[PDB]
Amino acid sequence: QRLHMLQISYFRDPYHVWYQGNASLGGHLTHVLEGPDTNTTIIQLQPLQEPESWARTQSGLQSYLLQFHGLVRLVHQERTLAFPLTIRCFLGCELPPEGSRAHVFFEVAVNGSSFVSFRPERALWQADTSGVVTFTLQQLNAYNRTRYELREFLEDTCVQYVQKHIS
Amino acid sequence: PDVKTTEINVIVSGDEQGIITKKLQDFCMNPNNENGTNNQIWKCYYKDEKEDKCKVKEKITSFDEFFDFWVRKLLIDTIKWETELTYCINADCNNECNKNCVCFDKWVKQKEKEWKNIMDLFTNKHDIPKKYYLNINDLFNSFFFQVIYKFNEGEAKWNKLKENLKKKTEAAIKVLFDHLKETATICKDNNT
Ligand SMILES: CCCCCCCCCCCCCCCCCCCC(=O)O[C@H](COC(=O)CCCCCCCCCCCCCC)COP(=O)(O)OCCN
Ligand SMILES: *[C@@H]1O[C@H](CO)[C@@H](O[C@@H]2O[C@H](CO)[C@@H](O[C@H]3O[C@H](CO)[C@@H](O)[C@H](O)[C@@H]3O)[C@H](O)[C@H]2NC(C)=O)[C@H](O)[C@H]1NC(C)=O
Ligand SMILES: *[C@@H]1O[C@H](CO)[C@@H](O[C@@H]2O[C@H](CO)[C@@H](O)[C@H](O)[C@H]2NC(C)=O)[C@H](O)[C@H]1NC(C)=O
Ligand SMILES: *[C@@H]1O[C@H](CO)[C@@H](O)[C@H](O)[C@H]1NC(C)=O
Ligand SMILES: *[C@@H]1O[C@H](CO)[C@@H](O)[C@H](O)[C@H]1NC(C)=O
Repeated sequence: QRLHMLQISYFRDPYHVWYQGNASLGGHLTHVLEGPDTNTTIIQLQPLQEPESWARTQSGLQSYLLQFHGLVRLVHQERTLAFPLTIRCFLGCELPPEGSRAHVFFEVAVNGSSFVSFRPERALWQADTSGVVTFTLQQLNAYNRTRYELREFLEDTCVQYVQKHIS
Repeated sequence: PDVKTTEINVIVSGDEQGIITKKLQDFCMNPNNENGTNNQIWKCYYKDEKEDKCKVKEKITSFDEFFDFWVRKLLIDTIKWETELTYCINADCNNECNKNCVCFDKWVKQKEKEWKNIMDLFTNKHDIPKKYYLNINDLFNSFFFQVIYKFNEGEAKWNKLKENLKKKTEAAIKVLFDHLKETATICKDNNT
């Protein structure tokens, strides 16, 4: 089946953000995320992961939030962004029944309009439609973290989670 | 005493491409100064995280805006200094490497003064917001993209700095200051 994740980031200005998100295992709501940048609460509605494993996952998600905010702050500092703004990240993994490779995605929208998205084949980000876009892509396509580590989260971590918690 | 007030004289390298020693050249010859190409007089006011102000030409920013700039530039300059002093890491004739080292030690001391002046805006150590007193992991996650951008092989230099702070000792900035103070010690001893 599938694990979908949604994150909405409401920026009042470059330095303050309110996060609001959730995750689902095929229709069923499993996780919620909410709070300001400094105190974001992340919860698994059902004890799917044991304490140790959940604490590790939360640590990864909190590191992600700090990095994500950093990237937005960088784009603003370098290219200027118009505030307030909202960013939406929609990502996940889908396992076909008799299908070898899991389908994965990570799509970013800004103020309700498609912006950039991840292409897992070569682990590169592309525009979904320009100084801001060009700069953002340059950054996302520059580092192992935003390319290969991200692909491994989607294709490996996400897929194993679906296989363990649905099956 | 609701609103705490401080003066912070920030030694700005420059948001430019180049050797750290040439922009801070005017600061290396002229250390303590109200003038100098690298002087930046800030006046900050802090009540809540809801209400805070900072001012400098006559720009007025939020404390968060100033602090992001200050931490971001502290981390960029540290890496720029470290790469420059790498060749300065024992016996010579009034060395350029020794002059670079003298300015770095002076610069670390200036940055500590900037940091302590920023800290005066907070009454007690027990209650300084998490937002401004981040740990090693948090600080290195929060400033990943902003610092890394300035450097070719930036991801590696950032990881090197994080491992070195993790080896040292708590707030990442105190650990960073311990690491800088130590770099200056090693540098001065291996140069003189
Ligand atoms: C076990 C399954 C795990 C799931 C846990 C279940 C809980 C679900 C809760 C749902 C809510 C969260 C929604 C956010 C999803 C993001 C997931 C983070 C990805 C992740 O973990 O990857 C880390 C790197 O992230 C990065 O790649 C960092 C780069 C960030 C950039 C992202 C692009 C967006 C920016 C676009 C903004 C543009 C603005 C410009 C105008 C490394 O993972 P690790 O540390 O675990 O790996 C250890 C293995 N060695
Ligand atoms: C995302 O949507 C935002 C919706 O609020 C939008 O912000 C709005 O647009 C501009 C910013 O470019 C603001 O500026 C206008 O108002 C000020 C006074 O507040 C005037 O001085 C200006 O001349 C101008 O007319 C709007 O105020 C602002 N709307 C609100 C409710 O604050 C962002 O621009 C959008 N951002 C992106 C990146 O798409
Ligand atoms: C940065 O990226 C390269 C990949 O482009 C790393 O090399 C390996 O390549 C695979 C992808 O083909 C990565 O997923 C692995 O993590 C890497 N293999 C090993 C054994 O580590 C390269 O090592 C990376 N360099 C740094 C300094 O992070
Ligand atoms: C996930 O969050 C968005 C907004 O934060 C919301 O519209 C959506 O309905 C949520 N999903 C579920 C299953 O409630
Ligand atoms: C963190 O935020 C949530 C709401 O998002 C709030 O209920 C909680 O009390 C906050 N945590 C702290 C430490 O105050």
